[PDB]
Amino acid sequence: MVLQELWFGVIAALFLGFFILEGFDFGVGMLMAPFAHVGMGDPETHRRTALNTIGPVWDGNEVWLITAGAAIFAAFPGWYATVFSALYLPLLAILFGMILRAVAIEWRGKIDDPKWRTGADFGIAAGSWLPALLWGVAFAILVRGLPVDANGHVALSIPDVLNAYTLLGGLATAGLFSLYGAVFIALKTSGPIRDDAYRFAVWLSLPVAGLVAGFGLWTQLAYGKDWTWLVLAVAGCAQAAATVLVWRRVSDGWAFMCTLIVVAAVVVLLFGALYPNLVPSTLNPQWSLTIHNASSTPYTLKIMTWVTAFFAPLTVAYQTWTYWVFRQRISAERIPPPTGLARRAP
Amino acid sequence: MNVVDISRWQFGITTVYHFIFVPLTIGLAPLIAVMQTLWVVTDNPAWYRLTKFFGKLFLINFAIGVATGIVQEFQFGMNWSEYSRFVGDVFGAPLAMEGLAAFFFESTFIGLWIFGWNRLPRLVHLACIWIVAIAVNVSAFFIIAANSFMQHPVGAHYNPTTGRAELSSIVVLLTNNTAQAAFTHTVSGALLTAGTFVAAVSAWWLVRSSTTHADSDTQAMYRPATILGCWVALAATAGLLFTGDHQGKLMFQQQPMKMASAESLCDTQTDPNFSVLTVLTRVIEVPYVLPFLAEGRISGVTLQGIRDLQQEYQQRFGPNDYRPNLFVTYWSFRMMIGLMAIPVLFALIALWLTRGGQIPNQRWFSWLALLTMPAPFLANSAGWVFTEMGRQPWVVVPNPTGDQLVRLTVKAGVSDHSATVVATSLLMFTLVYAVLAVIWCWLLKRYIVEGPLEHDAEPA
Ligand SMILES: CCCCCCCCCCCCCC(=O)OC[C@H](COP(=O)(O)OCC(O)COP(=O)(O)OC[C@@H](COC(=O)CCCCCCCCCCCCC)OC(=O)CCCCCCCCCCCCC)OC(=O)CCCCCCCCCCCCC
Ligand SMILES: CC(C)=CCC/C(C)=C/CC/C(C)=C\CC/C(C)=C/CC/C(C)=C\CC/C(C)=C\CC/C(C)=C/CC/C(C)=C/CC/C(C)=C/CC1=C(C)C(=O)c2ccccc2C1=O
Ligand SMILES: CCCCCCCCCCCCCCCCCCCC(=O)O[C@H](COC(=O)CCCCCCCCCCCCCC)COP(=O)(O)OCCN
Ligand code: HDD
Ligand code: HEM
Ligand code: HEM
Repeated sequence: MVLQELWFGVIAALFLGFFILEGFDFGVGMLMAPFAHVGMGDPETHRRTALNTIGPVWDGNEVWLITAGAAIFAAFPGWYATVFSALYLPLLAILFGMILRAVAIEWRGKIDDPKWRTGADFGIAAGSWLPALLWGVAFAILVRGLPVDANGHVALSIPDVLNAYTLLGGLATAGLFSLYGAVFIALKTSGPIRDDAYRFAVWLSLPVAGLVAGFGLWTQLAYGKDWTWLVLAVAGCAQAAATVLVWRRVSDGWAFMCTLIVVAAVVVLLFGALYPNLVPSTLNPQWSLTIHNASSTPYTLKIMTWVTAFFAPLTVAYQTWTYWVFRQRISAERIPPPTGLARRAP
Repeated sequence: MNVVDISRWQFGITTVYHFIFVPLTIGLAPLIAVMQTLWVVTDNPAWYRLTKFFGKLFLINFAIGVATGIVQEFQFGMNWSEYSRFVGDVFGAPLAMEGLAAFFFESTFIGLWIFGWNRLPRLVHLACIWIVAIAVNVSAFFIIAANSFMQHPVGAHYNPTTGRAELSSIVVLLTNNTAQAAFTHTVSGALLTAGTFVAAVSAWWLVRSSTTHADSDTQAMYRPATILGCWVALAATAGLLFTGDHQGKLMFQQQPMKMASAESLCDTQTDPNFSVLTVLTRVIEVPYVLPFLAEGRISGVTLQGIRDLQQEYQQRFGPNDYRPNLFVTYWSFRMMIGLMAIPVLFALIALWLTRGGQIPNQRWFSWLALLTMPAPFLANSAGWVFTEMGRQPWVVVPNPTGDQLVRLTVKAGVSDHSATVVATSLLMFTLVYAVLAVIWCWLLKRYIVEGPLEHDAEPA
């Protein structure tokens, strides 16, 4: 019935918001190390300036993935069980990176020690490189499919995970977020840091376009639907505008917008190519998981719709307000001196 | 070691790590909100300094609290895929509601509180912490409600066609006896933990200032904090006893095996005696406790034995070993009950010393304060270990007065994973979480030994 497709879309919407928001969270984490090595002046100030852009919003954004997983569990228990247990190894690294990032961001400035900050930098870097690469891989596997027998088991094999198509998914997602983060900083900051962020975007503009276009085109050709062509078309049109804007620095907001649509288009493209099934079966299409057989009972979906129908609008209602509050650009001259304590207690 | 045992160990370790920090957050957030609103109402600089001081400790604990909780979200599917299918239809709804109801609130509004000190108006900024204070409490209710379903599954029925439990009414699921009693008890435990933490940190600093780093300004700031923490701890203890008594009422009539596990009754007995030490030997027994914990009556109750329930369960369900790990549940219950002495004892002494405006200056008092901080955390961990390991054979305990087909053994809820694959995950989480916990403890020590920071001495 309707509720099944409606909640499939809702789960797609949650991931669409996750990548739209966490997309630049990873990108900022990815770009912190390059900023230190390339930026002029002391490296530390640039790292703090870049980090503080996502300082007040990173915690709120990460909840989308948690809420996305909870929604998948509630609406499609079969989808939750089969996928996560099948992607145990890839998901373990993502969890490791997320664990490192969560503590590292808050604990980075708690102590004034070059070795301490170096350790925290690894936590943020390792907590952004891994989720960025693997989440692209993880969704590539779902679109490609997994070996699912009649009973419902998986019995995964290494070629089914590390395949040419999946690897392209990881690189495209990692590159796209890196570009997405670069433009985000160019919009949230000012001064030489903004110029460096623009410089990074220029280098990533063309290489990412090849990856995303190749990854998007491959998915559209192999597992895409009839209507997905428009999603790919707008992604190409959006990327073309995004690349022009960074090269010709005419507006920071529009450059962020065009890149945001590209991320949104990619997420819609994956789900659009994955509409009927939830875990396509390489062994046999009949055994593939479907929304019409792996979804919860009508009552559970009906109850969940009411809660989401009232909280999702509210969550977006004040989530945007949080960004509005901190809309003012930060710069190297507005960053306060470090407040950490010496490692050796006097 | 088979995959089932390794998966159980992984879940237990990854969750015990998570709940070393949860009690502090749930209890401390209301305390920080109270301190901030006191500052706003009375504009007293002393309360502002405390909010900034304990704010740093709260944020330090909050960060790792979120970090450890991420794994738990996915663990269900990763290791317990078979169990997820059985209860997913009814189990996911409490979890999904928590994500939308609590996580999005606390995570979003904690960021505003941290950075909105000089940006938002005082009134709005004050509401930010209060929203977080309510959000964490709500987060507990939905999560504890989800677990309460496993302890006492009600509001769901078994569908033979699909072979899984399906929901029948959310109102019944979220208002069952266990969820109410369990939530009102854990919240009391978190309040006790936060109050003890604040009192010990404050009292230690009171003694420090009195005997070293002499300064009237700092001691006059911490004394209110010490008194508030002690009063909160005493209030929480009174709540724990009442909620604890209620929990015993449900446990006896819901999971008789668990009740027979708290006191290892070999055979059914009338008016059983509560023994503190066992090696059974039954060293130093204590009557009138178990019957009261069962139905609040001094006498006139029969508690089924471990052995008596074993035959009944075997006949009702089938050949299997339904005996929990008697040793672990027994000693976890004893520790959880027995760890109330430290925080309660510390609170009474601390209040007495600070009576009539006095300031303690006894070195041993500082040692007592330091030795009391661990006790709430250990007590909270022990309680969860008991309630979970007290239902060891079952992952969804059968309901004596419900759908008998809504039941699942642990062995049938584990995913089909190779032993090697799970083993690496257990090592990865154990080492990483151990290192993070050590760093968290060291950071808390470093920030406590510094007390009020110079640049937080003026609200401006
Ligand atoms: C209440 C709580 C809150 C909620 C937050 C928002 C919730 C989103 C709800 C999404 C509802 C999807 C329902 C659905 O697609 O069921 C299948 C049905 C057709 O059923 P059928 O009987 O199987 O059809 C027969 C035949 O087609 C079968 O064979 P074939 O393979 O040829 O067709 C299967 C295709 C048909 O595709 C189409 O004809 C329409 C393609 C356009 C789909 C919408 C994508 C564009 C919107 C995204 C930009 C959105 C505007 C920017 O099967 C499909 O329909 C594919 C559906 C998969 C789409 C998932 C993509 C993720 C979308 C997430 C959007 C979230 C935005 C916030 O398709 C339909 O024609 C129904 C009409 C769908 C229009 C969607 C309009 C919603 C726009 C969202 C507005 C957002 C502002 C609130
Ligand atoms: C007046 C005052 C009297 C006080 C006295 C109180 C008293 C009488 C105490 C008795 C204590 C005694 C003698 C024995 C305790 C026996 C026992 C098995 C207790 C359970 C342990 C417990 C309640 C809590 C664990 C301690 C804790 C939370 C932290 C320790 C410190 C740190 C930083 C630890 C790092 C984390 C870590 C290494 C955790 C591993 C330990 C865990 C989480 C064990 C839980 C656990 C156990 C114990 C299993 O047996 C098990 C079996 C099969 C599958 C799973 C598990 C499982 O998860
Ligand atoms: C590290 C070296 C280990 C190897 C060296 C041997 C160590 C000797 C000491 C161990 C105790 C003696 C041997 C135990 C025999 C097996 C376990 C007890 C048997 C039992 O009835 O309880 C079982 C507990 O299993 C379980 O799931 C738990 C397994 C036992 C470990 C419990 C841990 C208790 C101590 C916790 C300390 C806390 C640390 C934090 C400071 C549940 O039986 P069943 O339900 O599976 O029946 C299935 C039948 N078909
Ligand atoms: C009684 C309370 C309680 C219990 C039993 C648990 N949690 Fe927890 N959890 C919280 C109370 C809490 C919290 C108070 O809401 C936390 C702690 C600090 C915090 O970040 O929120 C939290 C955080 C937290 C987060 C991150 C929230 C965020 O992103 O902001 C997740 C994913 C979980 N929890 C998941 C769980 C899971 C899967 C549990 C399974 C047993 C679990 N928690 C037990
Ligand atoms: C909503 C909260 C919780 C849920 C849904 C939950 C659920 C589970 C599940 C599914 C298992 C695996 C099955 C099993 O081990 O028997 C488990 C085991 C365990 N849980 Fe929890 N748990 C929760 C909270 C906690 C907390 C907070 C702790 C510890 C502080 C804890 C400690 C354990 C332990 C130690 C195990 C292993 C026990 C065993 O092997 O039987 N749990 N719990
Ligand atoms: C007389 C004192 C206490 C009694 C009678 C008591 C009783 C209980 C009971 C009956 C349970 C649950 C068993 C079950 O549901 O299967 C329990 C669990 C628990 N207790 Fe205690 N307890 C006491 C003290 C404490 C203290 C001091 C704390 C924490 C500081 C605490 C924390 C918990 C916790 C966290 C649980 C978790 C499980 C639950 O939600 O019930 N307990 N307690």
